[PDB]
Amino acid sequence: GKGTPSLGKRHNKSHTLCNRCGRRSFHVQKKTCSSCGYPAAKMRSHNWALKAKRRRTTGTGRMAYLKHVTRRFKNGFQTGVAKAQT
Amino acid sequence: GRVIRNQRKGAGSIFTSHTRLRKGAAKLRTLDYAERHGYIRGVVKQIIHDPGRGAPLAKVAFRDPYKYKLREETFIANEGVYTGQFIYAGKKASLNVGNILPLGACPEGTIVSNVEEKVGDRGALGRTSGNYVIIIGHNPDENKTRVKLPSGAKKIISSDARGVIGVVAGGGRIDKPLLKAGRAFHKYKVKRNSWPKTRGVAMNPVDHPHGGGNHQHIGKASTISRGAVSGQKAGLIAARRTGLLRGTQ
Amino acid sequence: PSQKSFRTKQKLAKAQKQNRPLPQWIRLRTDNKIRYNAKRRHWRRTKLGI
Amino acid sequence: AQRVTYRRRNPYNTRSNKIKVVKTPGGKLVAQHVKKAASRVKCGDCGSALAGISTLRPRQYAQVSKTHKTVQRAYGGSRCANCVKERIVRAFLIEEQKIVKRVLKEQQDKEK
RNA sequence: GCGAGAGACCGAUAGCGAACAAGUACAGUGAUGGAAAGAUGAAAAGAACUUUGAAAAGAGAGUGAAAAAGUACGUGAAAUUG
RNA sequence: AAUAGGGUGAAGCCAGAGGAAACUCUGGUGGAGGCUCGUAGCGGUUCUGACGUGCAAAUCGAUCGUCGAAUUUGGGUAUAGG
RNA sequence: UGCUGUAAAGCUGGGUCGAACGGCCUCUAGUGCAGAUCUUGGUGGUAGUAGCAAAUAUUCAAAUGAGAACUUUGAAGACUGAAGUGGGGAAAGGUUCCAUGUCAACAGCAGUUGGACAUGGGUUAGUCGAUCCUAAGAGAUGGGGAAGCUCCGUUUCAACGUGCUUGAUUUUUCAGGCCAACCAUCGAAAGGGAAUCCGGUUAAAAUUCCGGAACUUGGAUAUGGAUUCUUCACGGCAACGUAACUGAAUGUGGAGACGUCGGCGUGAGCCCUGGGAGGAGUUAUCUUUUCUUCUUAACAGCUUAUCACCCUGGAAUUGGUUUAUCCGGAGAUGGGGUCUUAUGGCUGGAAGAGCGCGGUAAUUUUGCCGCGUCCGGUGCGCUUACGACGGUCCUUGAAAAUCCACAGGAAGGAAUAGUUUUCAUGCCAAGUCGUACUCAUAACCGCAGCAGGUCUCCAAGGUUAACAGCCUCUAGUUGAUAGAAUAAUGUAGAUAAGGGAAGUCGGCAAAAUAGAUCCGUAACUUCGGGAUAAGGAUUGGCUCUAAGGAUCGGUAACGAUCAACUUAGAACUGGUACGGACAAGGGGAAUCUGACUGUCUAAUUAAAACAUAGCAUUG
RNA sequence: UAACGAGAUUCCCACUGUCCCUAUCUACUAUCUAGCGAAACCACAGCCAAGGGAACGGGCUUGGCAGAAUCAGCGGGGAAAG
RNA sequence: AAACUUUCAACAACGGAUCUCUUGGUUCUCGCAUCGAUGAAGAACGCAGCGAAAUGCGAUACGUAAUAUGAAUUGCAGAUAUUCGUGAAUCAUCGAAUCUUUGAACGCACAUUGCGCCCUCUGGUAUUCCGGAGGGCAUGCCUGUUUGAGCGUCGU
Ligand SMILES: CN[C@@H]1[C@@H](O)[C@@H](O[C@@H]2[C@@H](O)[C@H](O[C@H]3O[C@H]([C@@H](C)O)[C@@H](O)[C@H](O)[C@H]3N)[C@@H](N)C[C@H]2N)OC[C@]1(C)O
Ligand SMILES: CN[C@@H]1[C@@H](O)[C@@H](O[C@@H]2[C@@H](O)[C@H](O[C@H]3O[C@H]([C@@H](C)O)[C@@H](O)[C@H](O)[C@H]3N)[C@@H](N)C[C@H]2N)OC[C@]1(C)O
Ligand SMILES: CN[C@@H]1[C@@H](O)[C@@H](O[C@@H]2[C@@H](O)[C@H](O[C@H]3O[C@H]([C@@H](C)O)[C@@H](O)[C@H](O)[C@H]3N)[C@@H](N)C[C@H]2N)OC[C@]1(C)O
Ligand SMILES: [Zn+2]
Ligand SMILES: [Zn+2]
Repeated sequence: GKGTPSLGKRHNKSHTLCNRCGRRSFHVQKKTCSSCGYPAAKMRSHNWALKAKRRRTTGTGRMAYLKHVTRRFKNGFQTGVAKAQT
Repeated sequence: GRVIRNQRKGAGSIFTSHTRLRKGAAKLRTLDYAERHGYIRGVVKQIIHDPGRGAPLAKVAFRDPYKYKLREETFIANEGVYTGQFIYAGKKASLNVGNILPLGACPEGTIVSNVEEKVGDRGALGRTSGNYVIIIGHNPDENKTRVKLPSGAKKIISSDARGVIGVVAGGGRIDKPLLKAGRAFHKYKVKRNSWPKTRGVAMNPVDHPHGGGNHQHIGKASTISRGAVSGQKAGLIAARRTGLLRGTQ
Repeated sequence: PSQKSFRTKQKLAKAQKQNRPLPQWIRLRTDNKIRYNAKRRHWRRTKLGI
Repeated sequence: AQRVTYRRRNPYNTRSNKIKVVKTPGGKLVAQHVKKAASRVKCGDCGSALAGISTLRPRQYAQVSKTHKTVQRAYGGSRCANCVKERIVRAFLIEEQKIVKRVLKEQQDKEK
């Protein structure tokens, strides 16, 4: 009865959604995400899993602020406004 | 091999004691001024069953010397103590059943229970049902009392250590056979997970030093040195002798 | 279940929204490649995993 | 015969999910959910139920007037009449005996 | 990481896993695992209209240099089949 | 949270009889037990039955064990790879 | 289509096709395939073959439609048979819900149908949950380890309140007085817990909407009542009663708050039943007849009780008393009272609602009117709640939030005057999230619409010990490719002359027994058992008879009225049948072995294995 | 060693298709049809006897022989498949 | 002899090889130094006249301002939108802003859209009770301020 009959008794979730990475890897009883290590301060990662670093790294999201650092650096980190040409 | 059951007990995971239904720790009052210099009077409110314990306990109420407040105490009830009885504790307490006295104030042959090993530790000796401590003699110059413990050992204790006059109630439990595996099941259901017990010779060699073989047998001496390490101490640890005891001791 | 949390119900609403066929006017645009929605989900075939 | 269903989401026969089968003016047989029974107020010395005290669920005692919660006597809603009587006699007899011990002891010291 | 220029390199089973809504679809409780899939035509001009059929479609017609290019679309081998 | 209907008939209690006495006997009452027959339940003996590219990566039929406790079971919780 | 070369190969004719490519001299390499149970993709024979056979079963007609074994309607025949194939939920899913349209793919035949496809619609709360509490447990913090990721500690070697109450002051300042044992926080949609019912309403929501009627908590505050010259009420011998009827710190008590079994009592719902008032059915004959309607919520008032308690009184000729033998000079029996309101009764809610008949307007939204909706009986019935008892354990069967009460006597209170919202009435407010649907032989998990798995509530008539089996009502289905035949061999199920284990490793399999009443019952035994030992007899139908009660009324040993099914006996009777289906032990004499009940190799071993009580040894 | 046992074993009574020795009956298959429609396996294939031969051949040598297309069954062989 | 089987050729299938390309990959070289409590990287959920994704963005949501530039956008629709012009389209440029719920993530808590406290304003006859708007309350450490503690200790 360890195969099909036992597989019918799966209705209690071990993991739920993680607030940090949103992945359904937050272990309910341990209160820890098996993916990002939440609620530890540092993000979970390992050098033996390079492909896991690809899935969630800088550039896989929006980069809503780093997107513009290179353009701001080019202009010398200007402060002020553009001056109309007369 | 594998970690044996002996070794697994110490991690305290499934082997912790079952304490939900217990009625509080059984202790004497803390040594305070009243018990050091005089006596204090309390009243027995209840005599109750403590699951996992063969001896009943007595809930005893005392006034607080220093503020307007009642104090409840959890004592081990001696046989003959009753609800509504006054209990006197201190250096000047009279020699009556249930009173708590220092051992120096009790003459030779006094029967006493829940006896302190060190002054003020609130009771260590003679605490189970039907057991007691006998006062053998006094050494007034050294302030030491010699007592006889339930096992037969003789011990010198400070004369300021306290004890409770009488015999712990509930004596005679072991005279009636259990008759059933189920009675043992109910017994340990409120103590800890130590029952049933599989025999080491019924296991495989991974499980236990006694396991394996084409017959069930130990194969080496079951008397194990005191200096053996964990995983080796199964059997009769540091036995001075073995076999049926004949004659006297 | 009927008894559900806000976070779960919020996830369910989004899944319903994305479970729609392609609007037809998309296929008429210049250099359009999409001919159907390749990310359809049916409740009994593939589960949401929430 | 008409059969009934629970009116709440709890499907189990727990201590707080008890029902009563009642017939409505619509002619229908419905289950109604029954609150847990109340216990008597009990004496603080002997543990017996106190007469004259309403039997209510403890949050409901804040809704009634004082007369349903007490008795016009010392220790009214706390101790029963027999333990109050026993407390009075004991107080009197012991305090009289303290004077007797006091006077007796001075006799012990005056003559010795 | 950011910005550039190159090659006796690979040429869609190759080259990064991914030339495409690719770390996507999908699987696993989870850590993780992880594809397939490029090309009508210069231009949709993507076949009006008639007719048979319930319809899908077919037959005429039409567009086009080509329909032996009809969105099952460049060429269109072999196994296998009429 | 759950567990038809029977059988047997432990202590305790009432009444009667016998006897010189010590004592003995009888009829009721009562309703004990990891007691018993037997449903639901839980289990899984045998046919070495069916099936054996299955309804099914362990199932189906009959026959069986047990069925008030060391009973059955939901949920919560703890123990983690020598 | 031919030509050249021994060959690897090279060239050429014809067809197809649409954008680049070749000879020669050299350079260079990811440079030549038949194999590697090679890799990826594609395709065959097998083969229109195996097969699409569990779960009793379908049929006629009409409608629709191009098309109907499979859709809809009508008419039948069936089944689940209340332990459901019925009505709901928890987990899980997530729109599958509903209406409209639609059939390419999917529903292993079909399809006009669908949990499919497309477009829209749909989930309404102070009272139901969550939210709060604590449980096993998890876990921050001064800290102590560890190179460190972090580990340990939570009754934590700590100067640990983002305190509380007043007399007021507004000066947004003060001033005092009480204390700080405990308490970061998380942990239950089944534990604990403030408060809602009925009727109606949608295509799809309802204890959430509409109509009506209530309740709880928090706050504000007016009026009346109550209280005060004896300042903080009276009455009762008492148990205690009431519309109210000051009470700080502090202390204490109660509720929350708890196992299990046994019989007994009461109530409710259901079941059964008489009369009457309607309606339906049957009618060759009959049935004062067969079926059906006659109902009453939360909440408010008065009242209502086992137990318990109080007053009186003073007991052996001991009495009272339970199905169960316990109680009485520590005060019984007797007499009289008090209290809890579980539960029932009457009234309000409330007949205005619902239900049953009858009529009428009308292509109608939605109806409108009339009448009735009444009075009883019964119980070892069934289920469920409660009560008073009794048994049981080397087992004695959560915690906290929260609410109340008491003790205490601080403070403040009178006279032409202070209270208190624990007396009545009046006013204001109650946030956030969930709420559709499935809950399974198709909405969950098993790759799937899989004969597996997956927690729980309600429960009608007959037969019966029975919630078993068998038949039926309400409700729900009629789903599982179909047609024609009926060889062999199968699978499932039957029967068989004479013999009766000769079969076979072995009685495997099957047969035989079986309910109930009466009779009868050995060895052995731990005296409890063995035991249903073994083994005999009986059993239907019909017509009778006897026994076993309740309430009234004064040798009442009686008369009257009423009532439940148990038991026993008799006559008559039949193709000798009769626990007539259903349901339901085969038994005996021994040996080996483990004492027993119990447990394990999920998916080849259930055992003599493990455990066990008992015994012994060791620290 | 009483009691208990889906434990192993012998005998006996009852019982019977286990057997002498088989027969007959029913439903569902198989069968034939409409629709639907897989897989295992496959060097090439497929009639025998002897010989020799990797010492037991479908093929080779020598003989016997040898006629399309096929259906239901079957378990000798394919030292059949897994 | 047919059917059937087998061989070849033609056409039609099945299937996606070959050939030809290529906004991709791969490798080498050259130049540059710029993430975050002033809240990053990442996550969730939303935002368009008609959008599921990808791309962009944040309730000012396929974007606002500014500077430049100079007539589009386009699949369809459409102006109270524009053309010798403060003017169509423009991540062209970019220095000003907006930036939901989160996240090192900071009042506490988090399987909850759960629970406080402080200040200002404001609604309900309100210092308390109920509602709304804006602004705040994490930890370790440093410098300084203020208020304190200890017979640790000086002096009066
Ligand atoms: C219509 N079906 C779609 C279609 O987009 C399909 O495209 C193929 C296309 O890739 C082929 O075209 C091909 O052309 C060459 C050559 C071998 O033909 C290939 O190497 C190349 O991969 C591919 N572009 C074209 N010949 C047929 C379409 N159905 O590819 C995906 C699909 C789902 O099957
Ligand atoms: C007696 N010597 C053994 C030695 O044999 C060895 O044991 C390995 C054990 O470590 C392996 O196990 C190892 O790998 C497995 C897995 C990933 O394969 C892990 O689950 C495991 O944590 C890891 N230790 C196990 N697979 C085989 C044993 N013989 O490891 C050392 C040892 C325990 O001392
Ligand atoms: C020599 N220095 C010692 C220093 O070691 C320490 O003593 C502790 C003492 O405080 C502890 O004791 C303390 O802590 C325990 C806690 C551990 O449970 C508490 O229960 C106890 O009440 C408390 N006194 C004691 N158990 C061990 C000593 N070494 O504090 C006292 C000291 C003198 O400074
Ligand atoms: Zn995470
Ligand atoms: Zn009392």
